[PDB]
Amino acid sequence: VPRGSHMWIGVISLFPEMFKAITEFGVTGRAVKHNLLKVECWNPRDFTFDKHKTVDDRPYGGGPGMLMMVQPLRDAIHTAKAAAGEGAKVIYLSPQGRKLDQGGVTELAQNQKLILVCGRYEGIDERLIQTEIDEEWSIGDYVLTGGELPAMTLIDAVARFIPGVLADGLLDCPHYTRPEVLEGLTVPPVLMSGHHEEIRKWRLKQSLQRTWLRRPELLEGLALTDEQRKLLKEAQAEHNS
Amino acid sequence: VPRGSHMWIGVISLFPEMFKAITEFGVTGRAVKHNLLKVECWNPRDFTFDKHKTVDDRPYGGGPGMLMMVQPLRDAIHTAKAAAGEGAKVIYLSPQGRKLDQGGVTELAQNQKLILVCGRYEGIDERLIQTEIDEEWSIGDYVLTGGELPAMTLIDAVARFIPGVLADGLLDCPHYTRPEVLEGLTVPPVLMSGHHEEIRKWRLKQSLQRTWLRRPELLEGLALTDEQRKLLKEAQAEHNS
Ligand SMILES: Nc1ncnc2c1ncn2[C@@H]1O[C@H](CO)[C@@H](O)[C@H]1O
Ligand SMILES: Nc1ncnc2c1ncn2[C@@H]1O[C@H](CO)[C@@H](O)[C@H]1O
Repeated sequence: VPRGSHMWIGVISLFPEMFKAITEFGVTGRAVKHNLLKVECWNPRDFTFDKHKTVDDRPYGGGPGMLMMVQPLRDAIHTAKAAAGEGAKVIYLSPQGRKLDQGGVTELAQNQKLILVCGRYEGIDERLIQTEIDEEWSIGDYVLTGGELPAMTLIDAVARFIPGVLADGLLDCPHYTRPEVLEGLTVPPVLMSGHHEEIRKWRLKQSLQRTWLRRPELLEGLALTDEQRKLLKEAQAEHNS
Repeated sequence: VPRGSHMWIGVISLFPEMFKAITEFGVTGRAVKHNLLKVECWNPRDFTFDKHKTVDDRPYGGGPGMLMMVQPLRDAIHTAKAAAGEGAKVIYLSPQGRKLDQGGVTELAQNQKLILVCGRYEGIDERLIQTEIDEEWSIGDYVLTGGELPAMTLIDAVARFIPGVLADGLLDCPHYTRPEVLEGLTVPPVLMSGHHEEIRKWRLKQSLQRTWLRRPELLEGLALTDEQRKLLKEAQAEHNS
């Protein structure tokens, strides 16, 4: 199985078993079994030395909640970097990071090795971010209970760009399958015509219309081709009239 | 255990076992064990009648990829709705949906029952979205291999708003814990002062500064209090000088 552009992802997490969600199911799972993608985990808890294996600590300045204990976390990260070798970008998932989007995903997919730091509690010591982290990334403007889901969201997204694992700046067009009529709703005839060029145009027009109606801001960031400007103008006219 | 505002989430997915990621670990896992949150899954595969339990189908109009087979998917959804009863908002996760953000999460947390439809392959028939789905939500402007992660991201986010499970429009302030000095980096003295009012102000100022430097757009959507306008002006002056 062509492993040309395989990708290696190191993960620091208090709950390594969560990653089975992507390593044991669907396309990512097959990607892993086929060695196109490799996810390796290290758990801070294994780096503790106290009897109760404490992985959290109190924050200076008081306040609700806890933080990840520095020592065990720091040791796990160092161990991960040693295993990844040179040329491994370390990422910390958090809401204060760069907001992930398609463009950001493709950039991340350029890396052959990545180490993802998943925090729990209120996060991690600001100083570790300065001394151990290369970049902070957020999957969205919302707060989660841990960095695992965000980490898995990032892995899943980049995995699609790995050759062998498997829009145009616009939203997807509507998709249809059997049956021809579903609760009175029929499949658009053009899709049944077999006319590939018309089908291409119809789908592109739908994407433009749909993007225009639901996410107009996305259109400003685009430099439309003459064909796209025409199809868009058409959809808007049909929508107005 | 006060189950006052418990929440019920129905899930339609070809990979129910993925949800263990949130039902068996951390705060969401404890929330589930304590009955504050209940996640119930239905798998389309169980609703197939052919020998090979086929859950995908070809899209009309040709094109790469497949779609979820309508019949098994439709049947699972109907079964889920019957179990949820009246007053259950059905959500389909997809990039064409409303982009999730803190505000959207709080709105979703108002619901006592939710049914999340997770697609695989290229998604689901456009017509099912019109006849079975109430709202489409996206966790971000990036494409994933399935709706499970997005579904779990949504559940995790709303779960935090359920009383008993556990920012200000601004990014979080930096957090610190032991030790006082880490690789030459010392904890900001104010945090060690014990002066709660100064600590409050210092954190608020950091959030304003941090939000201003990393995500200035987030500030335009805010109507700052006099205190916040003062602290922000201060941070910008200190940053300039
Ligand atoms: N939207 C998000 N994107 C990335 N990481 C997040 C997000 N929300 C919370 N986290 C991380 O989960 C942990 C607990 O909040 C912290 O490490 C925090 O940075
Ligand atoms: N960013 C996203 N948010 C929500 N659902 C998504 C996202 N990306 C892909 N999906 C869903 O995963 C499945 C395969 O793309 C489809 O149901 C699709 O809508």
